[PDB]
Amino acid sequence: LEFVPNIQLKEDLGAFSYKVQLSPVEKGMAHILGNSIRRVLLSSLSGASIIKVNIANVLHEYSTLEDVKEDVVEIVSNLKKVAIKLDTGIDRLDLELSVNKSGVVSAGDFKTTQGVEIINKDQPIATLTNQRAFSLTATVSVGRNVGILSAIPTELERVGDIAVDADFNPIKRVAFEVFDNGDSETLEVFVKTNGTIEPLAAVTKALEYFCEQISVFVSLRVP
Amino acid sequence: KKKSITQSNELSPGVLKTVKVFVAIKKRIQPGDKMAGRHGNKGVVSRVLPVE
Repeated sequence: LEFVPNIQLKEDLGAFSYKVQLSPVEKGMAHILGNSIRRVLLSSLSGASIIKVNIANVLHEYSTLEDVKEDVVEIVSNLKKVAIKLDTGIDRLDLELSVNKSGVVSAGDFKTTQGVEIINKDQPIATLTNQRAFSLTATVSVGRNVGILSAIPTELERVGDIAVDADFNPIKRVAFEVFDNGDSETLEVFVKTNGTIEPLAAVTKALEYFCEQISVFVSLRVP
Repeated sequence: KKKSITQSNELSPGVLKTVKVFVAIKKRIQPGDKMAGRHGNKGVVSRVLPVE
């Protein structure tokens, strides 16, 4: 009378879709692990994103550069949809971008400094109708979502600074299903992310958080 | 651009100087605003629930 699960990355597919699995379970506890995984995976996982940007010859968001089919606010909206991957202990740094081309400024043209990563290499940032200079920065920061209310407005210092709101959590869909195997079951969790993390690491992290939160009820003491 | 009255208006005599200021602000929807589909149904946004 002893069952304990191990985790397996079976059935990859699609853009960034996966189907992680935990093979043996306790015949009844499956539907607990499923719900806990889902909810904690949808609310607390932290990533990194752009939060503040400064363009070269601009003063505010409702403006317009020359020879650019785009606008400033359209550009700021483009920037929000970039998928950035940061390493273990960076937690804040700066990105740079300076170009003198005459086409479409994709996000691949960010400076390939250390630590950073730019997964969404196809995403346009701006379209230059004619050849010209173009430059900016963007402070990338770790973070997690907290709700539209308890968010600090991210103080600005320089003149051209322009706050950019940031959606951190890299998870887009979760769904589980539980299968019976006879005195035992197997859990089959779907995950889909932006590609900024690996699935196995993700689910392991979520269960770590969850058990960390449970570990008070083993004591019935304060902390 | 200079065929004005040297101050851009007749100034409605008695007025020395005036200035116009233009301020812009984004606004997001919040508990209390009023939505309505095209079919005559309407209501007031009552809460905002977390994704999960």
